[PDB]
Amino acid sequence: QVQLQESGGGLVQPGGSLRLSCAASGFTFSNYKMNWVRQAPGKGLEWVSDISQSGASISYTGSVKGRFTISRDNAKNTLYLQMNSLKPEDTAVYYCARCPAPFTRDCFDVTSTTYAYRGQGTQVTVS
Amino acid sequence: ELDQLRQEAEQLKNQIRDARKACADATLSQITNNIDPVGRIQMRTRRTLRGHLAKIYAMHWGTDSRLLVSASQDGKLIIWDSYTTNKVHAIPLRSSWVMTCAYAPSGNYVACGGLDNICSIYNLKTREGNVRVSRELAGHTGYLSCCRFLDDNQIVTSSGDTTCALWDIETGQQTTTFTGHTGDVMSLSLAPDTRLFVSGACDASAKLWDVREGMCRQTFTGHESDINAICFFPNGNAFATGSDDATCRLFDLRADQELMTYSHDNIICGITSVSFSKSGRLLLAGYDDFNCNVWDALKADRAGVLAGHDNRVSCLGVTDDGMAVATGSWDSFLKIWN
Amino acid sequence: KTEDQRNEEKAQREANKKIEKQLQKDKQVYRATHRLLLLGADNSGKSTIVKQMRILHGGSGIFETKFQVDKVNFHMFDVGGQRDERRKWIQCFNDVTAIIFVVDSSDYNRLQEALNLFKSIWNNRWLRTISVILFLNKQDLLAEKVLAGKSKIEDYFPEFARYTTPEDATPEPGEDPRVTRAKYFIRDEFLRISTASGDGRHYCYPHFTCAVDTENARRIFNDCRDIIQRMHLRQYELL
Amino acid sequence: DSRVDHLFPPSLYIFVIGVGLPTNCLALWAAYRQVQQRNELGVYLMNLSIADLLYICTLPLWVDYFLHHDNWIHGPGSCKLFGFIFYTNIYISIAFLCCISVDRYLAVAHPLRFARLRRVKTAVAVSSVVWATELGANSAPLFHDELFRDRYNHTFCFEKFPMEGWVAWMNLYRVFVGFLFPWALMLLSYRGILRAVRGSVSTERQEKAKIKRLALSLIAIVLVCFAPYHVLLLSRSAIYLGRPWDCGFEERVFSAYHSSLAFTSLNCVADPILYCLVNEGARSDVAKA
Amino acid sequence: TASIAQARKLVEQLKMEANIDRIKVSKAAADLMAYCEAHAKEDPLLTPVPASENPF
Repeated sequence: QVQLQESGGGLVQPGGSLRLSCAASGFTFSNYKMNWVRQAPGKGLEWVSDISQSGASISYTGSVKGRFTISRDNAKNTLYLQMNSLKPEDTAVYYCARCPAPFTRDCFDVTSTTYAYRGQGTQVTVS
Repeated sequence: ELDQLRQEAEQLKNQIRDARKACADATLSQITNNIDPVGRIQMRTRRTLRGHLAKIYAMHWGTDSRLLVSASQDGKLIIWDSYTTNKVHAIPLRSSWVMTCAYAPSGNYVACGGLDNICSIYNLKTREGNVRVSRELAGHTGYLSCCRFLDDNQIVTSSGDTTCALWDIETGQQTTTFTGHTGDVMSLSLAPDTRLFVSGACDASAKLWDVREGMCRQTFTGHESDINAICFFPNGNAFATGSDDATCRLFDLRADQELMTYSHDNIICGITSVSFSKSGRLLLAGYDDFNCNVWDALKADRAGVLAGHDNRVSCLGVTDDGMAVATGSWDSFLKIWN
Repeated sequence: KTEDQRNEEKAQREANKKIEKQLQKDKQVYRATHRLLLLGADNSGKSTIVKQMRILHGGSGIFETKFQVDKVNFHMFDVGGQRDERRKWIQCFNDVTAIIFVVDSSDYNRLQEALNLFKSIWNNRWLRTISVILFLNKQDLLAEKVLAGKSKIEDYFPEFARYTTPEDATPEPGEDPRVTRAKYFIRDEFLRISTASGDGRHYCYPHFTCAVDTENARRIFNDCRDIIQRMHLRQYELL
Repeated sequence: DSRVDHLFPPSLYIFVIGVGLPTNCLALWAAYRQVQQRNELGVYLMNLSIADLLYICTLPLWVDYFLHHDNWIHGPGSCKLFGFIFYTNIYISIAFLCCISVDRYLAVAHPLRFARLRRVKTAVAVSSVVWATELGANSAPLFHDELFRDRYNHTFCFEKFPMEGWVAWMNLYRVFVGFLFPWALMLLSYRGILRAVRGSVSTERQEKAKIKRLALSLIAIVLVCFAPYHVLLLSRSAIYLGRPWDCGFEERVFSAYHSSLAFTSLNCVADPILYCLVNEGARSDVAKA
Repeated sequence: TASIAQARKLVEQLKMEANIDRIKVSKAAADLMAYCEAHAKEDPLLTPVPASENPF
C-alpha cells in the first residue's frame, strides 16, 4: 500500500523555521520524483517544490525560492522540506506528493483535488 | 472526530495486514519450485489485421473465438473474421476518442466508449442488416475505460469518474454504481460466473465488486502505480494486474493477498494489457516496449516475447478456446499470435 | 457442404471490399483533417479562441470546432467533461498535429500551474513528439495589470528583477516597455521548458493573443504548416 | 578506337560493380522498408535502385568486352540489348532523381496540399509511366534494326564514330531533354526546398545548413557525373551538323567521349550512397537488418 | 462534514473487508496448481497444437 505520511507542522512565528518530513512506504522511493504541495485556507492546491529521483533537479515555486530547501534521503525513504524565513502567506496544509509513474520526467496530476499519492497532510500555521 | 476516524482506519488497516500475514503460510514460488517450466514459448504472428487508421485502444474477442471487435481513435469499430482476415463490419463512431470496446457473449451487440463519457451499444444482428446504435448510456461523468457484457441487456462500465456502473441496456439506467475507488478506474474483468468482477484503477489498488449485492467485497494493494490492466484467472479465484511500475502481480481472492510478482530488472516500462491462457499457466502482458511478454504464472519466469509491433501494445486477449491471442497496438495493426 | 461455404466466402469477400472502399474514403478524409488538442486552465480563455474561430470561421464532454483556413481542414478538441486528472486521457492525443496550450498571461497566481502543466506535456513519453502552439492569452489584461503596478511579477517570479527584454522582441507601436518586458518574461518561461528537452522532434510556437484577436486561425495554420513541414523533412530524408 | 582508351573504363566499371551492387542492394532494402511504412519516396527510391542494379548487372558484359577486345563477341542481339540498358539506364536514373526531387518539393514547399499526388498509388503510377515512356522512347533501335545501324555500329556497338544525320538531332534531344531538363527540374525543386527550409522556424540553422549541403551535393554530383558526357555529345553533334568535314576533332574527342561514357556510371554508386547511406534513418534500418 | 463522512465510509468499508475469512496462501497456490495441471492438456498456447487442427 502506497502511504505518504508527513510530519513537522505547527505554529511558528513569522521568520521562523520548520522541517517537514515524509515517511514514504509501499514503493521504491528512489524511482519517483517527489513533490511538495500546499493548500492555503480558501485556495486551491499549489505546487511548492519537487526533487528528482536523486538529489539533483531541485525546482521551487517562485514564492518559496531562496528560503525553502527540498531534500530526499532515499536510504531512509524520507522527503524533507526546510522552510526558512516563513511569511504568513505560507500558512497551508503541506502535502508530499509523488510521481504517478516511476522513472518519468512528468508530474501530471500532483496538485489534483483527489490524487492517489499525496499524503494526508501536515498543517503549518505561521502568525 | 476526523482524527478519531483516521485512527480507527489505521487500526483496521493494521488488523487486515496482520490477518494477511497470518494466512501467508508459504509463497507461490516455494510451492511451484518443483514444477517443470513451460519452456520457451515461441508464438508467431499468424495473421495481421490491417485497416485501422489510428492507434487501437481496445479489442475484444467473440465467444466463438472466430470474430473479433477492435476500436481505433479514427472513429471506427471494425469487426474482423480472424480466420479469414476479413472485416465483417466497420462501425463509424460519433466520437472518435474510443478507449474501450466489448463483444457481447451472444454476439448481436458490440459496445464502445471513451472521452464521450457514453457507452454506445451497436446492434449487429438486426433485421435491417446494417449496424446501428441501439442504446446510448449517458450516466458517467468521466471517460469510459472498460465495458463488459454480463449478458444481453446488462453491461458493466468502468469510467474515469472513479466509479463503475452496472447498466440495464433496455432502459438505459444504472442498475448499480460501484464507488470506492479514489482514482480513475482503468479496467474491469468479468468473473467466469459473471457474479463478480475486479476493477483496477489509478490509485494502485484493485477492488473485487459484487455485481448483484453492489459493494466492494475486498481490496487488493501491492501495486505502487496506476493499474492499467486486469484479468481473472480462468477460475474466479485469482486475477492479474499490470501497472506503470513495470510489475504484474497475481492476487488471489480467497487469500486476499498477492501471490507472486511478475517483474524483470530490464523492464522499466508500464504494463498496458494482461490476459491469461485457457489453463492459466501463461500470463501474457502488453508493454510500452512495443512488445509483449509471456509469463509462467506459477513461476514468474518469462517464457517468450511477442515482438512484432512498432508502437506500444494497447490491447491483449486470448480466445475463449485458448487457440490464439490477439495483440492490437498503437501502430494501427492487430496481430493474432499462435 | 463445400458449395454452401463458397457462397458465404464470396459474400464475406464482398463485405470486405465494401469496408475497404469506405475505409479508403475515410482514410483520405482523415489525412485531409489536422487534429488539434486545446489545453489550458479555467481562466485561460480557450473557449474564447474556440468561439472566435466558430463565429469568424467555419465552426458534449468534448467541445469540437471544425474550422478551415486556406482550404485546409482543422479539428480542435476541448476536453472539458473529465476530472482534474489528465495522465490517462491525455495519451489519446499522441497523433494530434499540435496542442494549443492557452495561458492566462495576466493571472500570475496560476502561471506556475500552467508552467508545470506545460512541462508535463513536453516531457511526457507519449507527447514528446507533439508540438505545442502556445497561446499567451489575455494580453489586454496583462497590459493593464503591469501599468497598474499593484501586482508585481517579482513576487511570483523572483528572477524577473534581473530579466531584460531580448533584442529579438518586436514591441507593438504603442506598447509600454514595462508590458514588453512582462510579455516576453512569460514567454521565456515556457520557451525555457521547451528548449530544455525535446531534441528536434518537438517545437513550441509562442503567440500573444487577446479576446479580440482574429488571427489565431491563421497562426495555427502557419504553425501546423511548420509542424508538418518538419515531419516531411524527416519523412522524406531531407534531415 | 576501342582498344586504345580501354584502361580507365574497365577498371572503373570493376569498381562500380564492386561498390554499387551491395550499396544498391541495401538501398533497395531501405526503399522496401519505406514502402512498408507507406512512404511515397520509397517507390521512387526502389525504382532508382532497380535501375542502378540493372546497369550494374549489365556492366560485367562490357568488362568482358574489354577483356575480349576486338568487337562485340557476344552477338548482334546481345549488342542491342546491352546498348539499350547501357544508354537508357542513365536516363531512367535521372528521371527517378527528378521524381524524388519533385516529391520532396511538394512535401516541403506545400506540406498541406497535393495529398493525392503524395501517395504510394500515385508513386507507382508515376514509376510505371516513367519506365514505359523511357523504354519506348529509347527502344527505337530495338524495334527497327535499320535505325540501330544508324545509331550503333553493328560490329562493336559503340555509337558509329562517323556521326549519322538524324542521330545528331536525336543526340541534341538527349542532351537537352534527358539531362538538362531533368537536372533543371532537380535544381528548381531543391531551390524551392531550400526556400521552404529557410522559412522554417522549427528547424535550427545548423540543420538548414545540412539540408543545403545535401541538396547542393545531389544537384552537383549529377552534374559532375553526366555533364562531361552530355557536353561532349552536344559538341560532337553540333560540330558535325555545322562542319561535317571536321575529322581530326572527332577522332581527338572520341577518347573523351568514351571516358565520359565510363564516368557516367558513377551515378550507380552515387545514388545509393547519397539517397540511403547519408541519412541516419536508412543507415539505422540497414544496421537493424 | 464531507471529510468525516468520507472517513466514516472508508472505516465501514475497512470493517466489512476485515471480516473476510481467508484461507492459507499455501492452499490457494495448491488450488491454482491443481487448475493449471488439470487443464494443461487443453491449453493450445502451452502445448503446441498440431497444424492439422489449428485454425491459424
